[PDB]
Amino acid sequence: HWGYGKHNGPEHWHKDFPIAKGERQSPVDIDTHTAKYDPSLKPLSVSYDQATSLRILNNGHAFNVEFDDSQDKAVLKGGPLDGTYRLIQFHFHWGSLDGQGSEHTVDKKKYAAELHLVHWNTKYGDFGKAVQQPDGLAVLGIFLKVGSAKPGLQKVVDVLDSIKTKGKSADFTNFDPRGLLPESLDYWTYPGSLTTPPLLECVTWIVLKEPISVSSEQVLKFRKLNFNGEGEPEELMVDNWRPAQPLKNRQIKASFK
Ligand SMILES: CC1(C)OB(c2ccc(NS(N)(=O)=O)cc2)OC1(C)C
Ligand SMILES: [Zn+2]
Repeated sequence: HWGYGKHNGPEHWHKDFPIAKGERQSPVDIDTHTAKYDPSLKPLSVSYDQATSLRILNNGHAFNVEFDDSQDKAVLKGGPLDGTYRLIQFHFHWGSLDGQGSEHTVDKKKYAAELHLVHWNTKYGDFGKAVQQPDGLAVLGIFLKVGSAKPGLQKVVDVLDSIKTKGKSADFTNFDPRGLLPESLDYWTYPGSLTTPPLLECVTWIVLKEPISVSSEQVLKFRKLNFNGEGEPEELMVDNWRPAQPLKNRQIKASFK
């Protein structure tokens, strides 16, 4: 199956997922000088006060902190979005070294990692129906740089030892995602897709300009995870990021300056 290795990596995905060479694929490089301020954008609203996490899972590609989305809690709206989008899960993409790891890039700069908070448009009933629509999903992307530790990320870092291999999961309740947000909500936005197979083009990307800082120790533990399942040759879970894709006919809008 698909992965990030030499024989099943990003350059191979198009064979089983033709949309990989589509017209609105993600991620993309964000040319800050070409991005245009858009006054038509309404204030971005991130309301995670009632967010209820359920568990954390190593799916062999990354680890997902899943949330209970059966009720109107943890919602993203405003900005380029029409209606309400509900948080369903978040995960990260990171590198084998601090100099790489992010999927989106800023003026070609690669950050150490990137956090993806996934939300589905509530007008579609559920996530399954949402991914069949051009505006079914909204992913809030946040860059991670190595420096000071991010207090709010430690609970995630400490449970990773219990889900080292593919298929393992652990209870992960009462985690507050607000502890992973930077100060400013300044962002860039554009229409894109999932960055992992099936690469569906149903995503409105909202990428924050301000990255959060995490310690070398915290990201080092991310790199201790495995892509493989238990009892299999160990393949460290690193560099699970897709490189920048062609922008084609899309414009990146800025919410600031
Ligand atoms: C509800 C789940 C867990 O959510 B998802 C999913 C899959 C891939 C995904 N990648 S990304 N890098 O674009 O954020 C983001 C979300 O599909 C399902 C497996 C249906
Ligand atoms: Zn992602």
